[PDB]
Amino acid sequence: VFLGFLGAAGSTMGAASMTLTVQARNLLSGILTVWGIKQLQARVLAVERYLRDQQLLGIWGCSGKLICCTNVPWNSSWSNRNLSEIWDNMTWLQWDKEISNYTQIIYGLLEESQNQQEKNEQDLLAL
Amino acid sequence: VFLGFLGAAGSTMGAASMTLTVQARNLLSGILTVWGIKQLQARVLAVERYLRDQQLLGIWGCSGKLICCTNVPWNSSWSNRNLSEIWDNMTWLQWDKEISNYTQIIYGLLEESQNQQEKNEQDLLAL
Amino acid sequence: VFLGFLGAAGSTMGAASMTLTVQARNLLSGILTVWGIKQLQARVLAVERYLRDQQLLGIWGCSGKLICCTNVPWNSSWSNRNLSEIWDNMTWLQWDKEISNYTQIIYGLLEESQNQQEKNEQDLLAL
Amino acid sequence: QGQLVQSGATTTKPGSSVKISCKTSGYRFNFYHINWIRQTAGRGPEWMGWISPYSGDKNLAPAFQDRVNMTTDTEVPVTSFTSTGAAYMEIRNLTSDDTGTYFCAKGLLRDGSSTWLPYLWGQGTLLT
Amino acid sequence: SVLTQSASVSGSLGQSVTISCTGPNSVCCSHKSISWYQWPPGRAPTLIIYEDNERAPGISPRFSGYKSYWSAYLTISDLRPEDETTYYCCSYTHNSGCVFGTGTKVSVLG
Ligand SMILES: *[C@@H]1O[C@H](CO)[C@@H](O[C@@H]2O[C@H](CO)[C@@H](O[C@@H]3O[C@H](CO[C@H]4O[C@H](CO)[C@@H](O)[C@H](O[C@H]5O[C@H](CO)[C@@H](O)[C@H](O)[C@@H]5O)[C@@H]4O)[C@@H](O)[C@H](O[C@H]4O[C@H](CO)[C@@H](O)[C@H](O)[C@@H]4O)[C@@H]3O)[C@H](O)[C@H]2NC(C)=O)[C@H](O)[C@H]1NC(C)=O
Ligand SMILES: *[C@@H]1O[C@H](CO)[C@@H](O)[C@H](O)[C@H]1NC(C)=O
Ligand SMILES: *[C@@H]1O[C@H](CO)[C@@H](O)[C@H](O)[C@H]1NC(C)=O
Ligand SMILES: *[C@@H]1O[C@H](CO)[C@@H](O)[C@H](O)[C@H]1NC(C)=O
Ligand SMILES: *[C@@H]1O[C@H](CO)[C@@H](O)[C@H](O)[C@H]1NC(C)=O
Ligand SMILES: *[C@@H]1O[C@H](CO)[C@@H](O)[C@H](O)[C@H]1NC(C)=O
Ligand SMILES: *[C@@H]1O[C@H](CO)[C@@H](O)[C@H](O)[C@H]1NC(C)=O
Repeated sequence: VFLGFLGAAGSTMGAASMTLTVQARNLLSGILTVWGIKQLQARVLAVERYLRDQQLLGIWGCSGKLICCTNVPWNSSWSNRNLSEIWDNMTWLQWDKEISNYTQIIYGLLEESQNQQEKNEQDLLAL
Repeated sequence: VFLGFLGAAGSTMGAASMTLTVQARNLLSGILTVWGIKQLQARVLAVERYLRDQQLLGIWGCSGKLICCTNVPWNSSWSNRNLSEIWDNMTWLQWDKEISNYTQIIYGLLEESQNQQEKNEQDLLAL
Repeated sequence: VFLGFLGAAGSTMGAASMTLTVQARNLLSGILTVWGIKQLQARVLAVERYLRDQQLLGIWGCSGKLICCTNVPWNSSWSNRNLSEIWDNMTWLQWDKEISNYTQIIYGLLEESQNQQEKNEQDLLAL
Repeated sequence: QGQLVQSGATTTKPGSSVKISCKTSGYRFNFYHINWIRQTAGRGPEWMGWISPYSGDKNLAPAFQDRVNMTTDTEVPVTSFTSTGAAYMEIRNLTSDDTGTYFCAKGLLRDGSSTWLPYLWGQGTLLT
Repeated sequence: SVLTQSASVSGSLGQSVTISCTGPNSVCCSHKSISWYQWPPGRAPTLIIYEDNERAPGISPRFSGYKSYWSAYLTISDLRPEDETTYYCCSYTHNSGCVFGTGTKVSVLG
């Protein structure tokens, strides 16, 4: 099936996670007059917001990945939910709300876990 | 030899394929007055067209690659030409014309072949 | 310790090299009125300078890397300094001055060393 | 994570039919099946059937297929992820063998192998 | 019915019990899932363990499950005083229903 842009918004986190490229395509293209400056401001805004998400993927060792596995172990303080009660029960919309507070913390952990990982790889290849 | 920007435009697809970084460098740098707004419109246009090619490479698992090998098998309906009659006979200009129609189809195949590849890698590392 | 943006500017090249993500974060976000056009010109300038550094990392096989190891052997004409007298003696500021002349040469060597590396990998997978 | 209140103890006599309600809250009604289960005197517990408020689909045991009227309304949305629903249940050829406590149960998950499993229950209704 | 449990078993505080749940090849076990329910007398039940060994949310790690080719087992490690009730098992697949069991009363008198 082909649900469309945000088609799986109401589907479960597991279902939507197979339709990632759907939302990844339309993030950069889409699904001195008044309109002239109004459009230019939007064309620059789209690029800035895109490169910010790409910037975070880059410093997490996830550049080029849609599904990216990391080294940060899941702190149960963030959410003490079982695996089967998340990917087959919740929607990404609900999940983003429940992890609203802890999102900024995870973003830092994913960063130093990458600068230490490549610092280690620089030593693994020092022989 | 150093042919220059588009130097191998008339050379064979194999010859030009060794001079990829030549064309890759000058894709982003180059080889309220009237000119002021005329130049700003061009500086934004160059970035948008660049990130679109990078966006496609990213969702094909080719981000960072110049020569990228995939999993989509070559449908002979697209072109029933032999390997030696392409890379040592044709020029990329001719090739882009002969594959004009089927180009949009290949671009979709290269996308899901990557979202299924990483979905599989997420399972290979689930143990 | 957390020194901050450019905190290790006066520290040794080895110390600063562990604080790369610090400077990598604030390279894209930060640490028709007069101000309106003055700000738009800056928002475009920040993206162009960012993608230029990313463009060089891409054609060096370093896209996504903070510490990237290459194949170009260090020519002692560039700097005939010992390893321990660089990473534990000099600051990146001093180093950029001493390698000012030879920087453009290294940037070319890192490019063809990548187009030949992937051309070789295209043959390693031709069987 | 919500309540599934039911009707009162309506005691009739054999031959008649009884309609038991099940009004939901605190959760998206259309996202989970509504199971119907009874524990009568003479046997233990017996699973009657569930119905899918979203798809409208119904699956019930052969021991109650020709007796049970299983219908659902349509949820009245409260918030983005909350609604209020209602599930109905009737029985045709009623006897004294069918005397017991009846419950409704919300399904367990939205996917997987335990989608319809009676997880969140009501309070019970005493029949004849 | 056809899913015969363990009749009745007794126990003691601090100890662990084990309820059986077996039946013919038509309702057990390798080709079906096994769920366990704590059922007070004619009141509100409680899902304890679904899909053979997976525990429901909020269930204490005391309860554990296990299914063999012939029988499914429900253990209750470290008996606490609030455990006296009847325990029922159910055999099900993804697109089926619950084939409940005959029941097993558990006593903790100690
Ligand atoms: C929107 O939200 C609703 C509600 O949350 C979602 O509906 C739920 O979808 C999931 C997955 O799509 C369903 O879970 C599956 O359930 C089937 C059981 O169905 C089988 O049995 C039914 C009764 O006998 C029968 O009706 C089914 O037949 C088909 O035809 C009906 C016609 O009415 C059709 O409506 C059905 O959808 C069926 O297609 C069918 O025979 C179960 O088999 C599934 O398990 C299999 O697959 C999982 C993997 O997904 C696997 O792990 C299992 O081991 C097994 O292999 C699966 O559990 C759920 O029942 C739906 N209803 C609810 C939860 O109330 C809907 O999907 C959402 N859509 C979007 C776009 O977000
Ligand atoms: C979880 O987070 C808290 C602070 O948010 C921290 O103190 C604790 O060590 C973390 N636990 C794990 C296991 O990471
Ligand atoms: C985040 O913090 C706010 C503080 O007002 C709190 O109300 C909220 O519950 C927190 N989020 C979670 C998921 O607990
Ligand atoms: C080639 O493409 C056609 C449609 O364009 C498709 O039907 C056919 O299956 C394809 N063949 C192969 C081998 O991929
Ligand atoms: C593409 O389609 C057009 C339709 O007008 C056709 O003329 C053309 O030959 C097609 N391209 C190829 C390579 O066959
Ligand atoms: C060092 O550079 C010079 C020119 O700058 C070159 O001629 C020489 O071959 C180089 N030596 C090595 C070892 O690369
Ligand atoms: C670079 O070239 C200039 C030429 O004026 C020279 O003075 C300078 O010393 C050179 N740099 C180094 C590091 O030698």
